[PDB]
Amino acid sequence: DQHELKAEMIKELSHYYDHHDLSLFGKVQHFVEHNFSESKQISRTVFALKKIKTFNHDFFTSEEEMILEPLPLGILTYGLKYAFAGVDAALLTYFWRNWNFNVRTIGLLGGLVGIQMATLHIPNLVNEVVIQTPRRRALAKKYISAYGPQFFHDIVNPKYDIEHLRHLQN
Amino acid sequence: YLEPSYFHETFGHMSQPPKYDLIDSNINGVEKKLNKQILHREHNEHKLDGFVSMFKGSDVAK
Amino acid sequence: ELFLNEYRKRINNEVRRAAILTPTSSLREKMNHKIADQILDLSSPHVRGAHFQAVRSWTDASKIVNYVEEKQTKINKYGLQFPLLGNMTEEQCASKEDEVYQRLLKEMQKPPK
Amino acid sequence: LDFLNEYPIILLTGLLFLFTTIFSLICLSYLGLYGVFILNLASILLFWLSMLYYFNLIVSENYYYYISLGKWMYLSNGFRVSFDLLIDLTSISFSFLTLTIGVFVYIYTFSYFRYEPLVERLILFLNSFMISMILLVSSGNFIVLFLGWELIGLTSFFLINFWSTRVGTLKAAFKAFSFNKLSDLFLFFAILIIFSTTYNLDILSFNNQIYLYESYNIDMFYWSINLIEIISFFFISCAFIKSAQFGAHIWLPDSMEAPVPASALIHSATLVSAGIYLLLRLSPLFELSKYAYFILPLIGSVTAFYGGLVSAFQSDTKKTLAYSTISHCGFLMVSYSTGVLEFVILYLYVHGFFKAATFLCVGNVNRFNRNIQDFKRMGGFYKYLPFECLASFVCMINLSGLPLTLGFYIKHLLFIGLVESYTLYPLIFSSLILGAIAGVFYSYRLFYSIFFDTKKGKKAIYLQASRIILNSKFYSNTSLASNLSITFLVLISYTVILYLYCTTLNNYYSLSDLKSIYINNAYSYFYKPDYNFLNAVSILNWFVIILLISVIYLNWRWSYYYTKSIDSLSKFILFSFFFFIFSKYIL
Amino acid sequence: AWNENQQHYKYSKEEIEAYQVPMRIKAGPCVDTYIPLKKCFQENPTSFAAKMLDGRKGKCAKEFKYYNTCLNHWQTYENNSHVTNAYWADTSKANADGISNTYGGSFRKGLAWLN
Amino acid sequence: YQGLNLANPAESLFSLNTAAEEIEDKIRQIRIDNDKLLQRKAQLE
Amino acid sequence: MQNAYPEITDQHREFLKKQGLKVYEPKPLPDQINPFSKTYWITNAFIIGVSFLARRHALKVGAPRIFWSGCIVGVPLAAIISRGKSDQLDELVGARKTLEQKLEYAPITRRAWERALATNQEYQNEIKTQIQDL
Amino acid sequence: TTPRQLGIDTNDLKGFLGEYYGQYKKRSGIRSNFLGLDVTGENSIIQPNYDRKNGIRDVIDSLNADAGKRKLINLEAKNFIERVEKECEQR
Amino acid sequence: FQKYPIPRYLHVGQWIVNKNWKWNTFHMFFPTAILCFMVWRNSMISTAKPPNYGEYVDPQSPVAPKAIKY
Repeated sequence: DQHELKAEMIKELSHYYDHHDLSLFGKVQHFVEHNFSESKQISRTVFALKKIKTFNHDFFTSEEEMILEPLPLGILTYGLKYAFAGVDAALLTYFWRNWNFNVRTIGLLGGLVGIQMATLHIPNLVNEVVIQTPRRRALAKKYISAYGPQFFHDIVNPKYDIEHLRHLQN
Repeated sequence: YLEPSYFHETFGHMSQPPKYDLIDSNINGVEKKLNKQILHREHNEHKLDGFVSMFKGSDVAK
Repeated sequence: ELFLNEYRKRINNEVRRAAILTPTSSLREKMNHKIADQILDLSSPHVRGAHFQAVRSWTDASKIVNYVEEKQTKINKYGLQFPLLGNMTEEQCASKEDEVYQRLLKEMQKPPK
Repeated sequence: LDFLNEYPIILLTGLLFLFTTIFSLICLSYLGLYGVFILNLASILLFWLSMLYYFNLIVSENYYYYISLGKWMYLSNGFRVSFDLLIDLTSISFSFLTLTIGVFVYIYTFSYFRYEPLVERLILFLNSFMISMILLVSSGNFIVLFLGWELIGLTSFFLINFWSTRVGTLKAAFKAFSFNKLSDLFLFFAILIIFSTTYNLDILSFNNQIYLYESYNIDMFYWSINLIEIISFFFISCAFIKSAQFGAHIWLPDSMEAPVPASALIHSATLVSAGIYLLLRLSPLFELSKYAYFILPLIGSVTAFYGGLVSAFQSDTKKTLAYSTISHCGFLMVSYSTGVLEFVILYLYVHGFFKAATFLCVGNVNRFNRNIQDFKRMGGFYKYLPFECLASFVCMINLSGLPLTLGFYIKHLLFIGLVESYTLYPLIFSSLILGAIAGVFYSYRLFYSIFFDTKKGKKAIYLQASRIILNSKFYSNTSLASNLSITFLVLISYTVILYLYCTTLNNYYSLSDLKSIYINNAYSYFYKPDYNFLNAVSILNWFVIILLISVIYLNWRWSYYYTKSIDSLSKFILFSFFFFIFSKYIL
Repeated sequence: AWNENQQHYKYSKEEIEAYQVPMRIKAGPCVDTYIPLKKCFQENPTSFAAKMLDGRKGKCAKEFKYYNTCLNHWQTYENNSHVTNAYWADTSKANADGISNTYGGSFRKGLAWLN
Repeated sequence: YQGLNLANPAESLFSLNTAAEEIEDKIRQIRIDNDKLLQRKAQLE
Repeated sequence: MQNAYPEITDQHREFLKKQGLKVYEPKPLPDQINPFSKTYWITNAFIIGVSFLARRHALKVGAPRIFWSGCIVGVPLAAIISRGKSDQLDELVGARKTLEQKLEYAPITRRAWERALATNQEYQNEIKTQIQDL
Repeated sequence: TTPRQLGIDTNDLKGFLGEYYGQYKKRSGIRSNFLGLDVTGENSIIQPNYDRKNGIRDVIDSLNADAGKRKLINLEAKNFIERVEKECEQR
Repeated sequence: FQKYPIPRYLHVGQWIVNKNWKWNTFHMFFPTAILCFMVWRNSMISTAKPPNYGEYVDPQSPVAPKAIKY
């Protein structure tokens, strides 16, 4: 099918638009990385809306698109990330200048890096859990009132017409 | 904060803090796996379509 | 000579009006229609302009005088030149008005060409 | 109100300003110091408010006005010219900048010359110069343009040579007088050629029918010269003399003995910008000219390099600012040679605002130093002029084009649209690159030497400005009005530059029509840049970074902190490397 | 159809004059997408600060998508960005494919960028 | 007096010529209208 | 004179006005700017009166009074210019002189034209009379 | 550094460039006098020269050649993508 | 600069303060405004302006630009 054809093109044109200039470490990293009853669950409707947004561009408005997409990150997370980077750089500078490389300091650096990665993962999860979920639930309620749960159920159905997703209208 | 293109040109592109919707956890199991595969193919096909349409559309509006 | 200079001044003022009234997105084409040719028709040799002297032969002077006289004959038969380009007595004004009225009646009752 | 949009009040307010200035000049005995100050302040404030209202309409919306005051003079047999004003985007761009800088310079000029015997004369001369420049940029025909050209030269001859009791200043004024006479000759000959060709003096009409005379020639005694070439040659010559390009620049450094408000007006917009205005006023003519295509980038780049390097070696503050102005005039010439008329306006506004503010700060410093303008006799002035220090820091970081400032963008835009098809392109590009990096040197030298060096000045200044009896809430080495003027000037400059950046540099193009039909692909590299261009601009970025490191960490003298300075440099290098690694690869 | 707006309408010359489209936009192929955006901005006035700080362009988000598509295509075709970037990355593969022998023949990467 | 009575004769000639052209255009229109009415009259008979 | 622009069709302008476009038309002068209106001369009289009173006050207090004097002569000196240039037949960008406006400087042609137009009017009216009587 | 692709807008060829060549195509400055005065535009100190081929003309020719080259590059890229599709579809 | 005496007979303007400057400012400002208002009112008769947004110039209208009949 045409899908298969597209896969063949990815075998030839991928490096023209996907690959970027990388160092030796970057190249190493790239090589490493390469029930019929609803029971009152409008989360299925929310996922159906996500799928419709993914397969169609002229469906939702700007407000609905922002509701269905995660919030843009902000000063808090960016400043925490760069403050973590600065603290780690200062610690490594001190270690190199004083020749203080032992297993204890190596373990401390590893633990600090892991803790900082977890703390950087925290804010996006907090935002998605707190702010986004009520708006998504309200949008799902409005759209099940407008259309009906069966339509979103068959949308969620994985073997449904992606062509109808692309060519579907409000 | 608002126009960082100087940093992109001078020092390159840095890593970005994680930002994901985590909205696909609503479905579970084989449904979840199938929809992951469908969305992945959709993203790859979208990038390919963007590239190919960009190369084709030169004759339009002449 | 002053009349040809006036022609050039009028076309320049028309160009200024077109510039003010029409945006540049279409001014060039509209101005290229019928206006550029008239601008180039009233240039340095054809129109004396700001020069000391217009170098004309006797035939060219005769043709310019004939053009002026043609304009005069056109405007005189309608009595358009009483205060601006003429001096008639009160008695001549009534006769001129009667003549122009009769001529205007005659022209109106003719069939179209 | 629709009545205001249909019938401008700019004319009324400008006439009020002009008539108040003239009547204050004539009736100066009735008005004391305070009377002249108050009357002209009211008139100038009303004018500024009206023009500020109309600025948005003319810039964003497609509003412009053609005003005729009446038939003026007979210039040929059966021909008469009228007094015409054209308030359009090109005119308002210069006039608003001139008026804003003039308003703030006017408020500052009372605090300057605080107890001088002739403050009124200086105020009225500044008003006359501003009026002449505004009349020049608002010209509707060539005769009004010539009148403004001759007026700005005459009124600048009186701001210079303000100290009329000295023949030394008379020589400096006479130099500029002679150069202005040459400019007037060139301009008047060009106007004569234009009138002999088209038999009109209206600028707008000239801008729309000159393309019909591209294939024409004129007969000089043994030469057949293209009409566009000769007209452009004369216009460019007079513009070069007014804008102080290389060679014809020598009158400008000698113009620095004028009082510092006059220097703030003259060197920031107004006079030095006049030539640029001409290039913007008659864009099609220079678009169709081979002489302009060859001479604008070469002379502009040479002037930029020359002014930038000479400025970085100056020790007189006013001389440093004057040579910086020469360099920026060269940069503006190159930016016009780019072919993008928006970049010229952005460069004009940014440079004018920040240069005027820097002149004001330098003037306060010079007044404190008792008329000694060389910072070899300054140092440690931060505690005596703190506002000057901080405002000067802001103004210099913006003016020098340092990264992450408003002045960075005009340099970047200039380098985006540079044409590489010139025969002398290597020299032009080398000159532009060498002149671009010179801002950091003179900015750092001026700021550090005036404010944060050792005490190199006379003991009298420091010791008399620090007596115990002077400790009070009223203590200050400047005036409150000067501080307020500089603060509001900086705020208004930021607001106006941000508005213009939004109008021109946004994805949605909002600027009004520039009445030019020559369009190139320069915005593409602004909209969709490619990899090699980004790398090329990164090269200059890293050159500037190296120069900053040099000016910060170089020890030219023995000190107790030399060893610690080397240690700090090493620490900074190591920390930058580790910070880059952490920010790019892990977390 | 990147140069086409929501309803496939071609604006007349008189309409272009009436809506006072700038000559810079007029010289490009994006007039039909620019005019509806300008109209939406006209009946939805917005300050310059909000225009700078709003990625979605506020109430004009529907037309701004078409304008973005048209502007991207216009500028990239104007400066050959797609071909230049294709040749910058893996110049040997692009030369073998013969993407554009006119540009490929004279293309030379700088020495500082990985030779 | 200078404004109103001492005018360039070329300007006056141009203005009067334009007036004469306008008069002739109006006469042409009146001629067309009269011919149309007479044709109506003829067709009725 | 001619049209100087390419022709346009009536269907096209009908379509244009259906699309929401409006034909540009010069606007009449407002009352304040009109030098022939009544509000213009009311403003002039107010100016003259206040100028005289303020001149008296300035003489009493010692202020200059030559500028208040220039307002008094300025009114009749500017009424001549405002009304004088409106009478001239020269055309700026503003509006186009009509045939009747030009005929103010041709009294003979004006009188004869009015008489001929009237006579043609009775001629047309009487022909309409017979065509109705048929 | 590599030189850039700089020129006029290829969508505006009938604009700035078109008028310049149209002026030479229409030798309007040497037409007969409208009054029939036995004079032409060539009888003046400032006169038209429609066979000059100098001055800014070399710059105009260079701009036209650059625009043609950019259009050719775009067409070659489009043909390349078409060839890739028809080659991959065969398999 | 330190102040120094100026001769009484000279009508020069060094260090002059008029005590009645408020009334003089009033009586120089307001008539100036009136004169400028009259000049502006006269000049608005001869002021041009492009058509507003949403308006187009009919090429066959009398206000449209014209050519010359020879």
